[PDB]
Amino acid sequence: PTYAPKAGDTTRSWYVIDATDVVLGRLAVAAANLLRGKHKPTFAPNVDGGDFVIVINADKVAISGDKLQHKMVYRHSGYPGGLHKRTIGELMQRHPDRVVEKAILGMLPKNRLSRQIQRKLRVYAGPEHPHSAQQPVPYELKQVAQ
Amino acid sequence: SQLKITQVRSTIGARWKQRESLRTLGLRRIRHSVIREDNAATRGLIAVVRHLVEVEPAQ
Amino acid sequence: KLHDLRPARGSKIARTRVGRGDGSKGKTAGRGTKGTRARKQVPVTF
Amino acid sequence: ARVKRAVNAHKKRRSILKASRGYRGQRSRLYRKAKEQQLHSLNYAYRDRRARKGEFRKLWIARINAAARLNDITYNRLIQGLKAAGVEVDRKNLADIAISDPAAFTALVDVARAALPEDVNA
Amino acid sequence: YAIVKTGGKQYKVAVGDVVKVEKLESEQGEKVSLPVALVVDGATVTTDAKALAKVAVTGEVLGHTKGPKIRIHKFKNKTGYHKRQGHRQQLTVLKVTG
Amino acid sequence: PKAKTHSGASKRFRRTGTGKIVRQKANRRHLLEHKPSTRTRRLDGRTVVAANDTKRVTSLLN
Amino acid sequence: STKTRGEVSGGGRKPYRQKGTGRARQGSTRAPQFTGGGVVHGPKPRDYSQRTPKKMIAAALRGALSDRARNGRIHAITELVEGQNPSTKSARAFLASLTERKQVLVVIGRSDEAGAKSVRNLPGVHILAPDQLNTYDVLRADDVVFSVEALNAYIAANT
RNA sequence: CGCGGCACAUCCACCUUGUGGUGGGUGUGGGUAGGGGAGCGUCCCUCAUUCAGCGAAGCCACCGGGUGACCGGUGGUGGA
RNA sequence: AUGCCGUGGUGUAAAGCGUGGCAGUGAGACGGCGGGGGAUAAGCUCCGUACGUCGAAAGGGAAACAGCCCAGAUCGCCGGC
RNA sequence: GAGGAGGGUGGUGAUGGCGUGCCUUUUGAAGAAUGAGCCUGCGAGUCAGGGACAUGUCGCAAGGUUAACCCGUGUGGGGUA
Repeated sequence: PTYAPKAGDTTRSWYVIDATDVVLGRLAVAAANLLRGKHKPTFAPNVDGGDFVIVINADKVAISGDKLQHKMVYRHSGYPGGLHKRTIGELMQRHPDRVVEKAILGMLPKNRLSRQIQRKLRVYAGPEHPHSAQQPVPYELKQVAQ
Repeated sequence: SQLKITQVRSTIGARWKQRESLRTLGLRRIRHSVIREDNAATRGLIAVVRHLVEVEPAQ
Repeated sequence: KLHDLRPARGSKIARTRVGRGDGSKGKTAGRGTKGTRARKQVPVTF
Repeated sequence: ARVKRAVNAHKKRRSILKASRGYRGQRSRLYRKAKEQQLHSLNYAYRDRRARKGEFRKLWIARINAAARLNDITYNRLIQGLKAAGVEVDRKNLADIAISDPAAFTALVDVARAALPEDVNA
Repeated sequence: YAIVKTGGKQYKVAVGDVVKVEKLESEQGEKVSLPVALVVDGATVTTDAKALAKVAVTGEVLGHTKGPKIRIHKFKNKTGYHKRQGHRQQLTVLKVTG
Repeated sequence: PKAKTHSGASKRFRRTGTGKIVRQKANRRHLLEHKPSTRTRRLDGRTVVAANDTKRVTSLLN
Repeated sequence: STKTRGEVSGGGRKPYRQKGTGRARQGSTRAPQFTGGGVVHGPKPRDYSQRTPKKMIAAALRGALSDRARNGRIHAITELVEGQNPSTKSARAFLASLTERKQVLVVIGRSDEAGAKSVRNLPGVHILAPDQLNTYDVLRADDVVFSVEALNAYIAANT
């Protein structure tokens, strides 16, 4: 049977991704699996496992103008109308961290652990990150084989 | 010489004639390899039943 | 004696009690319908 | 011959309720409501043990994939290689090895890599 | 340690490892050899018939403890169908010594 | 308290010396100008009960 | 016995009309499902007796007695009296000194001087006349006791 | 497919070789209406036998057993 | 073309026939294929198929899904293809 | 044996997976089709008849069988219409 599940038997490391030229989707996927812990053999979907993920320089994520001017974002309030339609381009010019956050959350499962995982996410639009007291580990994207 | 007839697909949508053909080939379950003699009358049964069985020449 | 006295094997068929659950015989029990037969017996003549 | 049909029924009532203990509200108190739940619960156990077996395969596969990626190899080619080597080792104990002795997993990876032919053509 | 193949299943066992197995022809105090799937002493990793047909796992059978009693009955729907039954798998206990 | 025999059945069916019942055919009591002797010979005589209602008829007589 | 609908007093009224009451379609106040209602399919006072072939009765009886003869359980005694008056004490000594068993069937005949008076008050001892020799008593009792007249009468009636 | 445990037909060799059963093989076993087969359990009469105010029935809790309906033991209450 | 009747072999476990006992059904739906009724219509209705499924079949897939695709659950297994 | 590592019962259960109450009637239901507030108790395919049909076993054996009725003490012996 399983050996990984156990209180305290988790290595909470920190990862840093320089999200400059990377595309939003591939970044979000790697962040999702890396965040949940599927890159580790001690996977245990029943618990909040995984490592901490830091997104650096989210402002520079390459997205075509064909989506900046067409991929609309919808936040309905609850009131009549109230469909807060706002372009992803404007969101990139205001709160790109919320755009990236949304993309990741859409790739994470929709359950209680998802929220416990969300609170393990730290996204900053700029490149200068004050969080240097911990042990950041620069992590880059790759294919494996095949 | 001899053929190995191995059923691959089931007999659910297969009509009466096909099901009885498989009964006469002695097939009862999916992976049920049956050794048949020379092609005296098997050619018709196979041609009727091609999409459900595998024809594999064997000793 | 009486304590060794036995019925013949094959005789003494148990009475099939009818309206005693689904495992015994059934809820409708023979009369598995809603027409006349369910409620009363039609004369054999008709 | 009046028989007073209480006792025989009580055997069922106390059995079903003592098995049904732990259910919330009108589930562990009411015979006729508990009875419903035992039917649903046991049908669920019936299919869930089988689904459990499949589930455990899914978990084992995920872990093997994780360790394999740590050794820069995919699950696909890992299993293909082990089959070519004749290493009829189940996914349960292979996933165990991934934790108990990662080095042994690495060794099995090298064996699979060597056993794999050359490319994706045939 | 070594992985033993038996009962259609595979089990990771070491020396002195008590493990439940399926029912087989044995008694109380007989050492019945069982095939291997993989032997790992920490560095040596075996794979092929040169090891598989070479070594075995000798252990004693002492226990004969029945498995958990499974009560089960099927129920469909408004059809009015129940199927009362149960099953208690008969197992044995293997004390792995090799 | 005691079984009754259907009087019409006792007046229409005739049991033989074994397990057989016969039916008189007589579709020949109204008009007999257009019917040929072939047809009246088909009706003449006595015909065994077809096996499709004997399980009913035997209970009607008994 | 029991009591079915029609013997139950009253019940002809049909209260709780079928509109605006919210109650079930009662239809009578003494229907089975009501407290104090009638009994449906009740034990009607049957009067019956499983008439059997006389050949079956006789064959069974002579079969049971013949088995008693095979096991030596027939004690065809001669009489049981101190001359004319009964003596249950002496009956106890006789029967419990020759038979030594609990359940005993005694066949005397129509002699009430010391017949069904000396053997009475003996738990397990039953008595009857040859003409009424049934089988239940024979299978219940072990050491079947007969008088000489019991044998002569039984044999004579039964050829 | 594999590995073990129940069952139904047919077959092989046997014991009372179509009454009834033993070892083994093959195939079969989703199922309402409906047919058939084989059973559990409360009460009651009888027969054999028997625990039983040194504590039964009924009830409660626990631990166990049977493929199932269900059963047993322990302890407590109670007192025929 | 298929299909139907009959005939000579091969193959098959029970499938068939006859005579008896005891019932159910006697409101069908959908899809595919041929039609007709309709508007070149309908999740419409009426016909045929030894065409199937559901009805009376759980499971996997079609996001969700009685009727579509695969496949017919004796029970267990932290084993595979 | 305190406290504890490890192992195993009886509770609780974080968190993940899966999963559309029961009965009836319906071509067809989780129901927004109906019915039930809960618990205990009561309650629905049974009987007479020398009935009928069929079947299994048990008596007899070209025969079988007695009804009413008589005697007697239990329900046995007689009774040939």
